[PDB]
Amino acid sequence: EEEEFNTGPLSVLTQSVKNNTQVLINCRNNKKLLGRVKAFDRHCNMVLENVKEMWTEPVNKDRYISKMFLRGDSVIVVLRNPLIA
Amino acid sequence: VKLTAELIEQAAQYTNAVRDRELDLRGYKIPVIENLGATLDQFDAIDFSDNEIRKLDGFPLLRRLKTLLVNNNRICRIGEGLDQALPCLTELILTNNSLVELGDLDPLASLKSLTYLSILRNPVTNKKHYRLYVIYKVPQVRVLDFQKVKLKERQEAEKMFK
Amino acid sequence: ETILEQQRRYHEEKERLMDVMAKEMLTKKSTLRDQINSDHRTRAMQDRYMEVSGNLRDLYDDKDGLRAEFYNRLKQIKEFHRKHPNEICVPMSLKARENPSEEAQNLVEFTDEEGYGRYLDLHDCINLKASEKLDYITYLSIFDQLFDIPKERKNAEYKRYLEMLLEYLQDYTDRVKPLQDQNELFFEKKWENGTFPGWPKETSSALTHAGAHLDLSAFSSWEELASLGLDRLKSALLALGLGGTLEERAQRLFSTKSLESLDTSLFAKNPKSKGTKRDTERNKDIAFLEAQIYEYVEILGEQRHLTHENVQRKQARTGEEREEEEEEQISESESEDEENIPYWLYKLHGLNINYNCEICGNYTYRGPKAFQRHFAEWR
Amino acid sequence: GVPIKVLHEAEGHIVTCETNTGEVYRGKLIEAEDNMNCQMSNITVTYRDGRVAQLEQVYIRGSKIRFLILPDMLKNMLKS
Amino acid sequence: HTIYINNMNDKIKKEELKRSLYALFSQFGHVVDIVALKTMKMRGQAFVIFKELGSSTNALRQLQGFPFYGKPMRIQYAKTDSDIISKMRGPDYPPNYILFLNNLPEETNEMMLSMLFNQFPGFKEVRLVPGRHDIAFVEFENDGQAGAARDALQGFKAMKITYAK
Amino acid sequence: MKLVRFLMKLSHETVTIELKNGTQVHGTITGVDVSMNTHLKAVKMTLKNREPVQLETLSIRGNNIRYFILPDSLPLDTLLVD
Amino acid sequence: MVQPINLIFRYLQNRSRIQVWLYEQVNMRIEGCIIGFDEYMNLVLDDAEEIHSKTKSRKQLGRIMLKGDNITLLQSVSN
Amino acid sequence: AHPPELKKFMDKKLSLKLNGGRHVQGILRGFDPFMNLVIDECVEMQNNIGMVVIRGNSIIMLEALERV
Amino acid sequence: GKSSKMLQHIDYRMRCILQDGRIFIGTFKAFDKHMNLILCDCDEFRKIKPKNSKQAEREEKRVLGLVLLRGENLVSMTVEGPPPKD
Amino acid sequence: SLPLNPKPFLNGLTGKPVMVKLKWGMEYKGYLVSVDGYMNMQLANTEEYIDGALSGHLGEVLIRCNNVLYIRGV
RNA sequence: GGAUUUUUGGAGCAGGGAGCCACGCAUCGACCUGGUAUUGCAGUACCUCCAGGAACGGUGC
Repeated sequence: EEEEFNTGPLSVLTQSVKNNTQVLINCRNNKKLLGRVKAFDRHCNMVLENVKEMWTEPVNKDRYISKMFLRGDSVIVVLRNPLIA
Repeated sequence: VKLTAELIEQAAQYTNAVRDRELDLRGYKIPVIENLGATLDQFDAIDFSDNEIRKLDGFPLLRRLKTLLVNNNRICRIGEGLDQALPCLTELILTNNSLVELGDLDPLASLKSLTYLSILRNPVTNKKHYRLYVIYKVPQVRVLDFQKVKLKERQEAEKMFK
Repeated sequence: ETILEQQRRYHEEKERLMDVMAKEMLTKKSTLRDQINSDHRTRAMQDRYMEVSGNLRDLYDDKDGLRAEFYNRLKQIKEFHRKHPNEICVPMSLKARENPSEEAQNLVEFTDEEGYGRYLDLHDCINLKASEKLDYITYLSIFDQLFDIPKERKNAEYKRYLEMLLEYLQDYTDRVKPLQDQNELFFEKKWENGTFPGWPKETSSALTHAGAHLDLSAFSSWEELASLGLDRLKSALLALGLGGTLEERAQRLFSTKSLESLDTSLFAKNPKSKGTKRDTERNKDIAFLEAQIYEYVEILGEQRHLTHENVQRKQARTGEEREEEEEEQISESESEDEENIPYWLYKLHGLNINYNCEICGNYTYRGPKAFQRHFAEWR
Repeated sequence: GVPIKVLHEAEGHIVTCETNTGEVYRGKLIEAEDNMNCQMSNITVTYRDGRVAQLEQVYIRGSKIRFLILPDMLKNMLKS
Repeated sequence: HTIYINNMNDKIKKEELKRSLYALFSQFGHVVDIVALKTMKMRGQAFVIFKELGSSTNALRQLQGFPFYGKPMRIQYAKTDSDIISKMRGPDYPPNYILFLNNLPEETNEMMLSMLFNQFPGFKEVRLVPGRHDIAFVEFENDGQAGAARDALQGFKAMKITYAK
Repeated sequence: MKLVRFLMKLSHETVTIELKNGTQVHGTITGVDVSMNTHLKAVKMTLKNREPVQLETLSIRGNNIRYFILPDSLPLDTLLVD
Repeated sequence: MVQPINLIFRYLQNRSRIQVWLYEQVNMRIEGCIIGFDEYMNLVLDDAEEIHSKTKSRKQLGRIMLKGDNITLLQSVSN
Repeated sequence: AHPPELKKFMDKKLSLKLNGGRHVQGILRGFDPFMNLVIDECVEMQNNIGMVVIRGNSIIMLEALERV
Repeated sequence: GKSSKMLQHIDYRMRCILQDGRIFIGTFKAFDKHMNLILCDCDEFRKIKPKNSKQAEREEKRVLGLVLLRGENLVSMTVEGPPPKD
Repeated sequence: SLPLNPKPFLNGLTGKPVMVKLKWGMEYKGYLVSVDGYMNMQLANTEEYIDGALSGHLGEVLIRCNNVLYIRGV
């Protein structure tokens, strides 16, 4: 199982937790959560730090959330990048 | 043989040939329509054929009742608050009953959804202008005595009685 | 149709009903007495019988046996009075025929069913004597109106409302008994010493639900009294008095705006102000419901006390005691309203061996000799 | 599940069923499966527009049921 | 138990036709079901099924040529038994077209039975006339019509009419 | 690993939860179970496009949760130990 | 009795061109030749097409693996 | 891993209500534990589509057009 | 640990919120793994959950009776009132 | 081909340029790095095509399995 | 213990404008006037054709 977290597509999350790097999460709510992965699981539940939530309403909006838990079903996409840099 | 909840509770209940929920009240010699509360408004129509009812009256509020088959009874009068207890009454079959005067058919004007009406084999049928009278006083009817109410009859009934 | 005959039949049926509920009031005077007593405290004018009569359960000379049944018959009489009111309403609203009466001469039928089917349609008591209920109200069931904890008007179940209340106060410092202590507040206390702030949402909602309950319970437990009369009485008291009905020699006149007023003058010129308009326009239903809770709880003081007592009792019970008591309440609830060695010997002989006859109730027989005897039997 | 046992108890009784799409089916429950699959007969169906129809025989998948109304004859499983 | 109707105004929509048919025919007994299609083959026709057989015979005699939606309907006994009847229920000549028996007197007569038998296009043989006026021999071109007449007066309060089985 | 276990440790914390249907819930956790079914007390709940309502108790089916906003103070590194 | 999975196995063997009804999307359907499939009804389609029922327009796809999540219905087409 | 109780409906004509407000009619030829169906002589409500597979997932309701 | 969080509210009157946004109020008598619920003397509300709305508290109320709700379509529950004694 | 199944097809397509359509109509073109048992998907040098038009150049991306409609090699 | 009947989502998003009244686009269905064809023994997606009418109904954006 660890092997599948380590080398499979979830290695994106595994890599973000290890390097304390930022990732953008496109989300079902049409919102995007930008931050660092403290923890994750099979379902893509996550505990996130320094989250910048961004969305649109046209008007763009954002808000800072230091500490939060995301239920993984809401995940559409998870992006790793030269974002943290 | 009074109409009863006990009577209603043992009565044949089924889905009829035109796909509606029907209660079979036929041939009990019922004289007065009463205690319909016990059907719990669960029927599309009620078959009251071959009984001894004198007046089409006594109904509780029944929102689902759409068809009333009242063949071979002794109906001589129609109650006045029928739309208040039967709002969606769409079909009324009164064949072979005792309605004698055109004015006795007046209470049917208040049944806003009434579309199929049958009054054959009633003395009232032979009264002069019986068809035109029904058409003008109960314009919501589309089929009268199994014949289409046509425009020309409506106009003709608009002249007479205007 | 000759109206004379119809109006006749009407007056006759009315007579029949009066006679029925009169026969009832006769067998068990309590039916009226009970009712009347309550009526006494709602419409003060009402004249009530001699106490002796009430106690001895007698109407003239004969003392009748003391009787769920009282309430039952009261609801039956209720529907009877409904019928009567209807008939009274519709009622308020020769050779030619004798010739047509000759129609269908040849019928071999006995006709003894006009006054007998009615008289019968409204009388006491099954085949002979099993159910007091008349054919008129044969499907009348009190248990569909009263819960088991209410015991047909003996108590009112307020535990549920104690729950909701805990949910309202957002704590648990409140016990069933302290909750009842709260209810007691309900002419001035419930207004000037409120459990919670009377502008609190949760509170007003609760009060609504509770009020509704108390009222329905009230009329439920006293079918015989004219509900509409009581309703209108209360409403008129609300409109005509509840006009600065609360007066203090010190603070003046209180308004259900929750403020006092120096004199009646400033009080009147405050009833047109934008503030009072706003409030009376938003909190009207609640104020009225509060008031109803008040007056209905007053009319039920005896039941309130009776229940509080019950609570304290059950509370001071043990386990076995509480259990047996519950058993009693249950029985009262679901009761008719009217009471009427050779071990090798059996193997050797072939018995105590499992066998079955299908035609008889899929019955079991323990022996082959016995089953062979089944072939000649009554059943 | 406890509710499932109570559902099976309603087999042979008249019940009402609303689907996930809000069509309302009333009639006799013939068979109820563990997953809430429901076979019924002599139905009255009331659509979202209000109109009624009549059906002899139906079978609805458990997942696509929002809820069921059962008789009150059952109410009297109080152990749980 | 089933009557076959033809010569019906085929412009009426199918569900309306069936509902008026049900209404009209309810006066004689419970109608179990109605089969009517608008195909080229079946348009203008309908099969009306009754629980009771006496009801079918009464319907046939009383509504022969009844104006329905503008046209005079033609009614006849169906050729076969309806599937619904066969399922609800569960010799080689039967159904036969010659019904001979007696138990129908009372000033009854040959022009009487001849007009009652006449009602039917099958009107072929009619023997009711001696001092008897109580022995009826009816030869009806075909059993649909013999069955129609027989089903029409199938309980002449009880007469005895016995097909030539 | 199984992060529901982490949430199960948050009894007596106050949190804000955003629901899948947009509703916002602020209250004190009395219990999270294995299905993430969450129970709270002293709850101010604001359905999307209403003013808040206060409830002494509220019980959420786990699947209907979008996300939890946790106390800034929360010592995550402690809670992530098993 | 024909089992649904077997029907598919038949579609596979036949190389009949297949048209798929998708879940909660009526305006588009998918077409192709089933080359293989798995326990989840995930399909490998060849020379596949998006079919726009509204626009009468076809989008050319080639080698497609469609998740079974989307499958409402499976039909065969002569083309 | 139960079967749906559908043997009663085998080789009968049926009316199938599917999600998306979609409706088809045809003869039941078989099924599996997921309630996936084989329907023969199927018609989209009308155009004839032949023998088809309906995934049980997207089956809202079925109604028999026959007597079982 | 305790499993009680549902069992506590059993027998109580409960306000249940559905996924379409309906309000079901009934006596909470049973539940299960999926949160399929058994609700006695259950009514449905659509427009409001009253907190003493001065105009009226009740619009589009429907009496349902004995209700089994599937857990799929349940969102949440709060305590509405105490158990009826009966 | 002689039966070509989902799983092998996807495995053959690892190391390759792919495009994934999601149920929601977004499209993502990139090199398929890997897939897992649940058919979650990892792209590199991802690009986003919405309305079939290049929207955003995104880099390395995880796509949750339930979102996927279909995958195409390209 | 995230792969069709429940708890790791098929959801997400789109309505005001004009003077109490009225409304864009696409698909399907009865449907309503005239006239016209068929006289056929069935168990049914629908059911003649020709011309005119839709201030009709449902679904999606």
